[PDB]
Amino acid sequence: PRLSRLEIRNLATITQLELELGGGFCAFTGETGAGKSIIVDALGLLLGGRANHDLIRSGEKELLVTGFWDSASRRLSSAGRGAARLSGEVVSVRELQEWAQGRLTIHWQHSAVSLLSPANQRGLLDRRVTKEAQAYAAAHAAWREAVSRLERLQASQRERARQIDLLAFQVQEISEVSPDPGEEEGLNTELSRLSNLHPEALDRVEARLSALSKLKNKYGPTLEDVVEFGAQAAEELAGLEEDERDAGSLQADVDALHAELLKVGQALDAAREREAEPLVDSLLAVIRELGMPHARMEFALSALAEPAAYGLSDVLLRFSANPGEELGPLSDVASGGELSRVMLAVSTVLGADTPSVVFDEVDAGIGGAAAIAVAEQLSRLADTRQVLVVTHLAQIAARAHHHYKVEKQVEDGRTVSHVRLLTGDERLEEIARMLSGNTSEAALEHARELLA
Repeated sequence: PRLSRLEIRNLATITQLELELGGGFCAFTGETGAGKSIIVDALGLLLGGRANHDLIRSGEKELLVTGFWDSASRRLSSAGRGAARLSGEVVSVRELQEWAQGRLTIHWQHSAVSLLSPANQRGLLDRRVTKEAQAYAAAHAAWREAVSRLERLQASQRERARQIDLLAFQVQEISEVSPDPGEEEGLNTELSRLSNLHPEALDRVEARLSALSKLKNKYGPTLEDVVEFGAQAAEELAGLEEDERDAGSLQADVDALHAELLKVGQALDAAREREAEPLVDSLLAVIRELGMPHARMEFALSALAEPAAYGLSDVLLRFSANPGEELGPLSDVASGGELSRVMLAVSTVLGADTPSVVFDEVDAGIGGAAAIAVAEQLSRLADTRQVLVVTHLAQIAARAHHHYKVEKQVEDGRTVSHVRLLTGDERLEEIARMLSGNTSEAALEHARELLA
């Protein structure tokens, strides 16, 4: 679960590069821009994201970046197609992203899809109150069950409604008349009597007979078949009614579960509000030291409508570098260098999620004791997992167990970059050079005292 080898072809100032790199703390010095191109832009390409053609070699047709830990690759073509690869063949970019975000971490705006988005932001806090979080997850799942069951009631609703109105209509039509078999046969006789004789009951008799005739034509034919059909209608209607009522009860129950999920969400919110104070104070104590003092930081929860996926409360993080910033979004507002450092602190104090992480543009706006604190932190983390960084500062470049130098060799008839490992005395020489100028007994001495 770590990086091992890196092959880059026709990228910017690079005319094919094969680097067998170990782990631990790897520092890149010399040509800092070239290093940024190697570690941020290229590794950036493997993690996915936008793919600007400017990254492509000056006078070349297409570039390629292969990494070996499983061997992922990314090829960009000025033609317009290019291709992404995982371990074997042509795979999807979305899948490249999903896979590599599990292996690589580049810190910067691209850090958003690492430690910075809503799910991992919430996770930092949610792994301090697992009980409440699982309680929410459970309530939400059961509620989703309820909603699933609850929807077939619409399918039933649309048709069963009209059908039921029909049934009831028929049943009432029959009920009002209240037909009875073996009635017309005598009715006809009585009619024979009344008409043959030849006034009050006559029209009542005729009316009843005609009624039996209509109701006979309706759901008949048989006088019995009518009442039969009425019974069938009664039954069906009863059943459908059972369905509906049942659905209703289930619905009320669902609302109850809703109330429950609400309560749980509230409890979780309280848990957060409780675990907020001790959390932030543990970071500032280490962040205000790595330069940037008087920094303010807090967590703010939003009252979002509904239950949602994680919770009815959104987890937001507010931060301010200066006493006049007024706080605000961690990234996407008041960002730059401080973010990478914050990422570092958070990392060491909490832990590393990916095999190899990289911090970009961190060693800026700072210097001195602070710089040494950041470097030392890079060490602390170096033990756990592999860390990459392009530095120009001396203590930082020295503290890195491994040290890669980025120089520039000219290959006819072009000028190219060229990186190499530092054997020992060479390393000391170059790092001393970094501190102060060139080679000097004082520089060598101080360097040896620092690297110790």
